[PDB]
Amino acid sequence: LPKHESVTLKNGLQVVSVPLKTGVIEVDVLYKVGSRNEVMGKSGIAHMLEHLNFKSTKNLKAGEFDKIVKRFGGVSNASTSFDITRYFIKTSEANLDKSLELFAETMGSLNLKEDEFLPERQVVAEERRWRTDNSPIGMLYFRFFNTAYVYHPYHWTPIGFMDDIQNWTLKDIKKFHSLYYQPKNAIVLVVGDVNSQKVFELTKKHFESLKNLDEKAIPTPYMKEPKQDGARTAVVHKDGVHLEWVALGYKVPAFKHKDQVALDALSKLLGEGKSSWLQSELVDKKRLASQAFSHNMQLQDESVFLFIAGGNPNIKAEALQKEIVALLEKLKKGEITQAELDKIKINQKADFISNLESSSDVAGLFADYLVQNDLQGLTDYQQQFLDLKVSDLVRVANEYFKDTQSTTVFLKP
Amino acid sequence: YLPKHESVTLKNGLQVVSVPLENKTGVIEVDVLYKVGSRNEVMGKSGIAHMLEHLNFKSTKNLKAGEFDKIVKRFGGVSNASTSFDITRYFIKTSEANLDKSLELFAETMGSLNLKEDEFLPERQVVAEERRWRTDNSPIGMLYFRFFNTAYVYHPYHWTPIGFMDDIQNWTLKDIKKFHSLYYQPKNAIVLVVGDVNSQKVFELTKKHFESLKNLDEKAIPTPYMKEPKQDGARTAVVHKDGVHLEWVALGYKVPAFKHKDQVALDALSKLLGEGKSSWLQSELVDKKRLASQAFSHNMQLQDESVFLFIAGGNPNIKAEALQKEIVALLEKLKKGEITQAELDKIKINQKADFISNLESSSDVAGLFADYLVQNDLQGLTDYQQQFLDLKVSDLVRVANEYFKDTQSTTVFLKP
Ligand SMILES: [Zn+2]
Ligand SMILES: [Zn+2]
Ligand SMILES: [Zn+2]
Ligand SMILES: [Zn+2]
Repeated sequence: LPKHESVTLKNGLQVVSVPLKTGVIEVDVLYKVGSRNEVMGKSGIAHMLEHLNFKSTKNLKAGEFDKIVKRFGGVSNASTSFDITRYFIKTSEANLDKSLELFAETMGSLNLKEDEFLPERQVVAEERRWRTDNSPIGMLYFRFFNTAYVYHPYHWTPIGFMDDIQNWTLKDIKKFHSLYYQPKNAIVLVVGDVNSQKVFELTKKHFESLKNLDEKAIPTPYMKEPKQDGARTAVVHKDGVHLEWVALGYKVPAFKHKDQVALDALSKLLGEGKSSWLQSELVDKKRLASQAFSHNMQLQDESVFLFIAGGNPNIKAEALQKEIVALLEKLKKGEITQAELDKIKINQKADFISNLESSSDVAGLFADYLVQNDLQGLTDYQQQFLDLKVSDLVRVANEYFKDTQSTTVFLKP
Repeated sequence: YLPKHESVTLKNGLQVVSVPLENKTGVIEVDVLYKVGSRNEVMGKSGIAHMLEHLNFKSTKNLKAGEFDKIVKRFGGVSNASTSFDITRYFIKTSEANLDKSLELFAETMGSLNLKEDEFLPERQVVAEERRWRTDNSPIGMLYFRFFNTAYVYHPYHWTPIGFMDDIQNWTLKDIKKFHSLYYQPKNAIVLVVGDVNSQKVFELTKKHFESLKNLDEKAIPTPYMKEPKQDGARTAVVHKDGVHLEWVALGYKVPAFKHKDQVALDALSKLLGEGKSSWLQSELVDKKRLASQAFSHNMQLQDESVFLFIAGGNPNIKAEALQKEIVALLEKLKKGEITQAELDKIKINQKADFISNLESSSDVAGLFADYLVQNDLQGLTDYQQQFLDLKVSDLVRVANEYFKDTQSTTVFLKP
């Protein structure tokens, strides 16, 4: 709904301004880089650069970035996913200059020293060690994508394999950074109470001078997942866990597909909200699961509709899967009430306008669509969403929720 | 009883192994082993080790493309090649009179092979055909490939040496030149000569053609570091293919690396379970119940963490799950320790006969040495026969219960 103005610099750095209205803004730097741009053996680098991006540059010390942003009362965070690496500072419009100055300092001026690479690697090694190896939901998450994808880089989670992390080199990281953190592969997004013309010329002051690597184009990943040809399963026995978990995922179209809208709605009906089907049946009523939810991941390439449930003590994961399937079979039968379709539709209207208030929520929307160049899909989202009928939620259900596209993972003691 | 040998390492790190056979006349085999396979590849650039097999018979400094074969055939020789997970292997079958020319031809392709773009481009289309025909559109081939995709997740054994189609499709000449010049160094190669020929003649002739060949640099060949995590439970995958009509099954159990002590028992287990016309899979699945048209086992002795593999293709109107239910029932029967003394004895008497039959053929002896040389495990090879004949039933049952657990099982169904 909100209007936007975009301009492209001579180096390829796309600048996008979204005027919003109380001085509060968020300045984003997006990199069209994810773990999907990695290769098995040298994975996890996409996430490693997130840690390294806040290290010493030419004019900044090893922690000077996080200290300068703290000085004008701003907040800074960063995240790397499958398809995008995103940095952002949320502050007032008064600090729009220094924020752009800071981000430019880390783009075309960032140097990765050895005495910074070594200490940070063993840190990420611990992040792998304690958030995937010795973590219930984390291990299930990683092992699922190991099973659901065989060839495409979605074979692994942005954290990457442990041995990969252990065998990184400074050269490997510099090559990955220099190639993928080029101005041509980046986007500057500013959202909040700021002037679009003011943002453009001020972005030019810090980014027009920065240059790219060569003239060649960014290497495009070619590892396309072959169509899934039947159910894949994997059971994971791991000491350290006590409860029994299960992940059920169905193969789902790429980002720009028309059916992604109905899927998003299916997620909010099945396992998203205090009144979802999973929460009501498995958690509330039958009390089989302590936690149960769904998430229609909107990955750039061939994505996946994900179910995750961690049952109560002494409850097998085969019972969880059997009951989730039971719900899905009731779904494919067309058992959706008008009230359910209505409640999800009115809750979407509510959640939408609530996000238009905060600049941080708005920038999150565009960021996911800017990197895909599907802004037209963003603007037409609500109109296509509210015009959804039960027929649409059932067509999509019977379309992608087949066992032949299913990937099931059991987590047992 | 195993043939004595003499080894010599050249100044460039090339190993030369001569295995004379007096009880043979004229016939020899000239082997060139490269310590390279699909295990030295990376996903995105897989199947390259196999591509090099095709390109190895193209033009060199002195030879035109295919002139290698023409020359070999001219002196009535036979030259085959094969790439596996761990080892790339070339050999010429001929007489000792052609030992010199054979060594010349192999030196001609080792440190003198030029990889022209006009040779790489058409040959890739060929190996692209080899992929679609014998994997993308082949029952046993697709099953073989999809199995290793499931059984292994991280280690390069995730794929068979044919590689992924898109990998093949996205190769570059630079990629292949990098791979070849790195992995086909003399320091990474072994020249093996078996048959009726003098060792000192083998050495001086190999020194003649290979001693002057240079390496790429001084730093050692990169060792793969992607070790497969211990399998933490059963893994399954169903493959629906249009071309198929009968249902197939692949049941594999994780197994120790090449140089392990239990490998001999594993070999013995395969001899008992699914090899020969007297195996359990034959006279129970194929014969007594007529459930499968084909059924066999293979203890793959891969360099890194290996796999014991059961493969069965059912008769019409027989589901793949029915095949799995039966082979498991055999394994449970096996794990109960139900092996007759008569059964164990038949395995040992057949192993004797095959061994003495192999000592008569230079081709057989070469094949034995080739696998153990690339692993530097000749001691294991010599000690094999005695270890095999000292196997008790208990050894077979211990090894069975040790590795044939569902938590290390990988199962792939081929439908419809
Ligand atoms: Zn992190
Ligand atoms: Zn989304
Ligand atoms: Zn071939
Ligand atoms: Zn063997």
